[PDB]
Amino acid sequence: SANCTGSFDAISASDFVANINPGWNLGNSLDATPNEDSWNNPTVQESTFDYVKAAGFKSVRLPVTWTHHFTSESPDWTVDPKWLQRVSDVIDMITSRGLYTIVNVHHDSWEWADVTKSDANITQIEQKFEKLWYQIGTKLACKSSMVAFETINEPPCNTAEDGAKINKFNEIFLRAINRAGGFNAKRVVNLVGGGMDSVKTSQWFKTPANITNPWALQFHFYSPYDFIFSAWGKTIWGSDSDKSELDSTLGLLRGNFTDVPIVLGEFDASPTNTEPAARWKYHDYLIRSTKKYNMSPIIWDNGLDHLDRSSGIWRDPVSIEIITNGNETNSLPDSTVDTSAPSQSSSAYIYHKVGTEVTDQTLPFIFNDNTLVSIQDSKGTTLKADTDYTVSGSNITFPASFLSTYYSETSEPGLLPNFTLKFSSGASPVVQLVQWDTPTLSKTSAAASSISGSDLSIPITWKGLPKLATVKALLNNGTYLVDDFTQWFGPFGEARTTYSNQWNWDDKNVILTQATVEAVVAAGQDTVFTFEFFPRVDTTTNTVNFTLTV
Ligand SMILES: *[C@@H]1O[C@H](CO)[C@@H](O[C@@H]2O[C@H](CO)[C@@H](O[C@@H]3O[C@H](CO[C@H]4O[C@H](CO[C@H]5O[C@H](CO)[C@@H](O)[C@H](O)[C@@H]5O)[C@@H](O)[C@H](O[C@H]5O[C@H](CO)[C@@H](O)[C@H](O)[C@@H]5O)[C@@H]4O)[C@@H](O)[C@H](O[C@H]4O[C@H](CO[C@H]5O[C@H](CO)[C@@H](O)[C@H](O)[C@@H]5O)[C@@H](O)[C@H](O)[C@@H]4O[C@H]4O[C@H](CO)[C@@H](O)[C@H](O)[C@@H]4O[C@H]4O[C@H](CO)[C@@H](O)[C@H](O)[C@@H]4O)[C@@H]3O)[C@H](O)[C@H]2NC(C)=O)[C@H](O)[C@H]1NC(C)=O
Ligand SMILES: *[C@@H]1O[C@H](CO)[C@@H](O[C@@H]2O[C@H](CO)[C@@H](O[C@@H]3O[C@H](CO[C@H]4O[C@H](CO)[C@@H](O)[C@H](O)[C@@H]4O)[C@@H](O)[C@H](O[C@H]4O[C@H](CO)[C@@H](O)[C@H](O)[C@@H]4O[C@H]4O[C@H](CO)[C@@H](O)[C@H](O)[C@@H]4O[C@H]4O[C@H](CO)[C@@H](O)[C@H](O)[C@@H]4O)[C@@H]3O)[C@H](O)[C@H]2NC(C)=O)[C@H](O)[C@H]1NC(C)=O
Ligand SMILES: OC[C@H]1O[C@@H](O[C@H]2[C@@H](OC[C@H]3O[C@@H](O[C@H]4[C@H](O)[C@@H](O)[C@H](O)O[C@@H]4CO)[C@H](O)[C@@H](O)[C@@H]3O[C@@H]3O[C@H](CO[C@H]4OC[C@@H](O)[C@H](O)[C@H]4O)[C@@H](O[C@@H]4O[C@H](CO[C@H]5OC[C@@H](O)[C@H](O)[C@H]5O)[C@@H](O)[C@H](O)[C@H]4O)[C@H](O)[C@H]3O)OC[C@@H](O)[C@@H]2O)[C@H](O)[C@@H](O)[C@H]1O
Ligand SMILES: *[C@@H]1O[C@H](CO)[C@@H](O[C@@H]2O[C@H](CO)[C@@H](O[C@@H]3O[C@H](CO)[C@@H](O)[C@H](O)[C@@H]3O)[C@H](O)[C@H]2NC(C)=O)[C@H](O)[C@H]1NC(C)=O
Ligand SMILES: *[C@@H]1O[C@H](CO)[C@@H](O)[C@H](O)[C@H]1NC(C)=O
Ligand SMILES: *[C@@H]1O[C@H](CO)[C@@H](O)[C@H](O)[C@H]1NC(C)=O
Ligand SMILES: *[C@@H]1O[C@H](CO)[C@@H](O)[C@H](O)[C@H]1NC(C)=O
Ligand SMILES: *[C@@H]1O[C@H](CO)[C@@H](O)[C@H](O)[C@H]1NC(C)=O
Ligand SMILES: OC[C@H]1O[C@@H](O)[C@H](O)[C@@H](O)[C@@H]1O
Ligand SMILES: *[C@H]1O[C@H](CO)[C@@H](O)[C@H](O)[C@@H]1O
Ligand SMILES: [Mg+2]
Repeated sequence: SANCTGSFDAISASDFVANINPGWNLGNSLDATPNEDSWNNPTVQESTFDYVKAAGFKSVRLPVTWTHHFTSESPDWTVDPKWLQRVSDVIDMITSRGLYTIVNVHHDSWEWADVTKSDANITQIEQKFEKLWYQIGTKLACKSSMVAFETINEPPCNTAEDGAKINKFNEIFLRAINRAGGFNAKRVVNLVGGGMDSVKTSQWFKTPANITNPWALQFHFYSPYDFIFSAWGKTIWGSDSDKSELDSTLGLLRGNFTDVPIVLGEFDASPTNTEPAARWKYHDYLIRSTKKYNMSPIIWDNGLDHLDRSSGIWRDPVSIEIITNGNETNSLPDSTVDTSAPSQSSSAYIYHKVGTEVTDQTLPFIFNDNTLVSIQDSKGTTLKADTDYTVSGSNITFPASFLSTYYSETSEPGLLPNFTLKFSSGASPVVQLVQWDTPTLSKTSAAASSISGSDLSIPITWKGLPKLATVKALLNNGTYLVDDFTQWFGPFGEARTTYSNQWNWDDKNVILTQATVEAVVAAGQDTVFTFEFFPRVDTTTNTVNFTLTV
């Protein structure tokens, strides 16, 4: 149908997948609802993609939510021509800077295309979905080979019967875009399995019979759930069994798709909620695994996770170096990975409590055969080797005389300068000086029936790192408020609750969600909430209690 005037440099799906490594998501933008500035990001501007290219990414994934841009319903399901034009212009912002693109159908997946809901009209879902990709395929028919199409984001899928419906999603998609013509018959596509989960995909994905597009599989990876989602008090990552769990997940997917190009379309241990040493060990090992199993990774970034689009600053430059220079071996700060350990340490920090003396701090590092070249603080000062710090094996020691030029027994708590360590190769990790103390809350108790309706914001005086580590929740009689099974999760996991589901924080508050409050009212029992902070030196010192009464 569509007729393109120029030429099209055909590329195989293997080469496309090889050429996009690594990618970066334009998250919470064209996927935001109803408009691209409806969530946390402003209107997309082109300089964003300059920062992305400058950082070493070779591609951008471009999630688009179409739900709120239809100007007619059945049977045409016309998409707003201004929206199609906005998607097309932003793709042109990406490609014109030499970056590959992958554009999809995003939150439509659960907003209207959910086949697991008991009332879903599968006929209407299939018809609207065909019409949608016919229109996107028409608008984007003449894009270069650097533009690929992804079926649909994480489609909900619980059973084999649902898995057959996700396969049909891939088939309806291929038929629509080939019918739209232009260059689409030779365009690289990304096909999807249930939830974009490695296991559901392995179980139920079937290659569309007689497919003729060059095609790659895409999945998403947010495992392990406890670390990545900050659930049940998990604040560490890197044991031998954590590594084997991760390598097993990627290898069993590759094992089911031996000769198929595989895109890892989203992953992120976000700097917002995860501990940095565990975060950098996780990203390092994930990148190592994607190279082992020949997968191209694309990091998720919602605008607040990594790149600050208004300044070009990446909030976590160590992860970006790890993801963008995959042929280099990284020296990393060590950290506690033992879930039975009664104390948690991290070499991404130099911690010092208010009211304690200044002492030498030895930080164990994983050198990985790199040597340390230099250390420079965030004011520009290069540290004097063998005076401001000394190296012994994997240890880096900072003498008390040097550390006391940054803090004292009585200095104010908060974030101090950090140290950037330059090694022979690989990422340059960051050690963060934190002067900490036990935080205080404006309220120590409250009646459940007086704070109700909404989330409970409790104003807090942060003393050190302005981040919450987890929240313990115990009923008065000793029963856990939620999730019994955390009794098997060690001193720092027993009775702990989950980020966003149960607890949250902001600049001025710690937060207990409305569902946490309603869970106390239902239990009918006073519940003690122990807010816990970094360093997790033990289970009690660096914590503060709030009691919800009944
Ligand atoms: C936020 O709020 C929370 C909740 O309110 C606060 O946590 C609470 O902190 C307090 C204070 O620290 C804890 O009290 C201590 O608890 C000890 C018993 O704990 C164990 O049992 C309880 C009770 O279980 C009942 O309920 C459960 C429900 O399921 C049932 O299963 C069970 O059958 C019972 O019915 C459990 O709740 C508790 O579990 C917690 O901890 C475990 C880990 O251990 C976790 O896994 C759980 O999730 C849970 O968190 C646990 O199993 C008890 O030993 C202890 O009594 C001693 O200490 C008192 C205080 O001593 C300090 O202060 C003194 C100054 O006055 C100093 O002298 C002292 O050295 C110390 O600094 C003493 O007053 C008391 O006499 C006891 O002293 C004895 O032991 C000391 C230590 O060994 C010695 O120094 C003493 O000399 C003395 O030893 C002598 O006597 C003993 C006994 O006779 C002999 O054994 C010994 O040989 C010797 O002769 C104290 O009561 C409380 O447990 C805890 N609650 C919870 C739910 O966590 C939290 O602090 C707060 N945080 C903040 C920051 O504000
Ligand atoms: C080691 O230590 C050093 C300390 O020396 C650490 O360096 C600091 O790192 C910070 C985090 O990376 C960084 O903070 C950012 O600064 C930006 C401003 O930078 C420029 O100005 C300052 C002077 O003020 C200069 O110093 C600096 O060099 C630059 O010139 C801000 O742009 C950033 O704010 C955004 O992020 C924070 C969270 O990180 C948000 O709270 C904040 O609201 C901003 O995010 C909004 O805006 C973006 C759009 O850009 C949206 O995508 C996002 O959703 C948010 O949107 C809301 O708000 C907008 C309004 O803007 C609205 O449109 C929208 O609807 C939403 O409501 C950020 O604050 C420090 O500058 C940096 N300091 C220095 C000296 O370098 C370093 O991290 C340490 N390293 C490690 C590894 O620990
Ligand atoms: O990590 C994938 C991997 O997980 C294995 O399962 C292990 C993992 O379980 C996570 C789930 O735990 C449930 O709690 C269970 C617990 O697992 C049991 O141990 C215990 O006995 O019972 C507990 C409860 O009875 C939690 O209830 C679940 O919430 C959790 O799954 C995660 O759910 C969140 C949020 O889900 C919401 O919607 C549905 C509903 O279930 C839930 O209540 C709601 O809050 C998901 O967040 C979404 O994440 C996507 C991105 O993730 C996508 O990308 C890659 C795929 O792997 C994902 O499947 C896919 O969803 C994001 O875009 C959305 O915005 C978020 O809403 C998480 O994705 C879910 O992981 O941890 C502990 C262990 O016990 C389990 O064995 C599983 O077996 C593997 O096959 C593999 O899938
Ligand atoms: C292709 O992918 C499938 C789906 O992931 C892989 O099959 C799965 O293999 C794992 C590990 O071999 C099985 O888990 C094990 O199961 C038993 C009880 O279920 C337990 O003793 C073990 O601790 C472990 O959890 C899993 O059940 C199995 N699933 C299915 C449907 O067979 C398969 O291995 C992959 N194929 C290749 C060639 O990589
Ligand atoms: C389901 O969708 C089809 C196609 O739009 C329509 O003909 C049918 O009436 C719908 N079913 C119901 C119960 O609304
Ligand atoms: C695929 O192509 C063959 C022709 O070689 C055709 O006979 C067959 O029906 C097609 N498969 C399906 C599942 O329609
Ligand atoms: C490294 O530090 C630990 C803890 O201080 C110490 O026990 C160990 O002997 C040190 N190792 C070397 C090689 O200096
Ligand atoms: C504690 O109270 C809860 C809620 O009131 C109840 O379900 C549970 O059985 C009680 N357990 C004990 C040990 O008292
Ligand atoms: O926090 C930024 C945004 O995140 C999204 O995941 C939520 O759905 C939005 O409601 C929220 O504004
Ligand atoms: C954190 O934990 C480790 C041991 O796990 C210590 O070496 C460190 O000093 C801190 O207590
Ligand atoms: Mg998402």
